[PDB]
Amino acid sequence: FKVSLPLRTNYLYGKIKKTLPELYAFTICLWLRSSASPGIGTPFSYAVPGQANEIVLIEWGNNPIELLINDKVAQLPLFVSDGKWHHICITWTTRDGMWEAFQDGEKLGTGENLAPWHPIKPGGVLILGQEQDTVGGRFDATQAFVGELSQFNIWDRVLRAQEIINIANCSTNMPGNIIPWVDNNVDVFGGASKWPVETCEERLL
Amino acid sequence: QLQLVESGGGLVQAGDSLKLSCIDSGSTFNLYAMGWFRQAPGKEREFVASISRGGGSSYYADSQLKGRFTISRDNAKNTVYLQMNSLKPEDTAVYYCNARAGRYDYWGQGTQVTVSSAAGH
Ligand SMILES: [Ca+2]
Ligand SMILES: [Ca+2]
Ligand SMILES: [Cl-]
Ligand SMILES: [Cl-]
Repeated sequence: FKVSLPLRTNYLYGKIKKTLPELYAFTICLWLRSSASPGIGTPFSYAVPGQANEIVLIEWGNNPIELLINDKVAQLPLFVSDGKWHHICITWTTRDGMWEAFQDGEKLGTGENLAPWHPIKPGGVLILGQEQDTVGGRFDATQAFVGELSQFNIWDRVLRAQEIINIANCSTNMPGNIIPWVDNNVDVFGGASKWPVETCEERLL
Repeated sequence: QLQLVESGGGLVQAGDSLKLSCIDSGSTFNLYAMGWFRQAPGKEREFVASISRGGGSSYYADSQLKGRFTISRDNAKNTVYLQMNSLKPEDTAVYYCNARAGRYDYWGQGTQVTVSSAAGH
C-alpha cells in the first residue's frame, strides 16, 4: 500500500506505530513520488526527547537534499524531485559515521563522519511526511512532503548492495526487521490516506 | 619557508556569512601571491580566488563566487582573508589557503566549512 499526502500542510501525516531501539547501524529504504518542485520536503523524520532532528531526510525548498543524524548534516546524491516514483536506500553505521545512498538499486555515493560514534537514541517517534520540532509534533508546512510514499522499511544493519538491488527491483519483499511496512504499523492523520499501490513496473512507467 | 594555518571555519546556516583567515608564522608573507581553494565531498579541489603580493589585484574563479566572496590580505598581520556572504549549502567544503612565489608553492591543512539549510530547523 501507499500513503497519500496530497497537499502542503502542517496537519496531515503518517506515524509509524513502532519506535526504534538503540541503533549502531541501519538501512532505511522507501519508494517515494513527489509532486512538489521547490524540494521534496521531508518524507520521514525521527525525533527523541533531547533531539527532534535525530534522523531526518529533507530537501527544503530549493536546497540540496540533506540527511541529518543527531542534527549533523550530509548532502546526499539523491535526485528524486522529478515527480516520478523512485526507490531510495540509505545505509549508515556508527563506526566512523559512514553512509551510502542508493537510488533505484544503484549506489550514487558514500560519505564518512556523519554523527560518528553516535548510537541512534531509542524511544522516539517516526513521522511520515513532516519534519519534527518536538517529539511527534511542531510540524512546518514549508518542510512537508507532498506526494506518495510506499514500502518504508528499516533494518538494523547495512544491507548489502545485492539486497538493495532486489528490494529496488521488488524481486524481494522482506520487511525491515525493525520497521516493517504493514497496515497496522502505519497510522495516518489529518487527511493522509492509505491505498493499494501500483506494481513496481507500473510505477516506473 | 612557510607554514600556513587556516581558521574561521565551522557550522553555519544558509544565508549566513563567515570570514576565513590564513596566517603565516614566518615574516616573508609579502613575497607570496595568496589563494583560496576548496574541496567538497568526493569532488576535485577547486579555485576560489587569489590576490597579488601587495593586495592591489585579485582574481575569482567566476562571477557567482565573485558576487559573494571577497579575498583580502593584511601584510602587517601576515594574513590572508576570505569574506564569504549569503553562504549556500553547496559552499560546504574544506577551504585551503595557498601561497606561491617563483617555483615554490605552499598549502595549509584546510578549515572545514559546513553550510546546512536544515540543521537546527
Ligand atoms: Ca526539526
Ligand atoms: Ca522544523
Ligand atoms: Cl502533532
Ligand atoms: Cl534482516
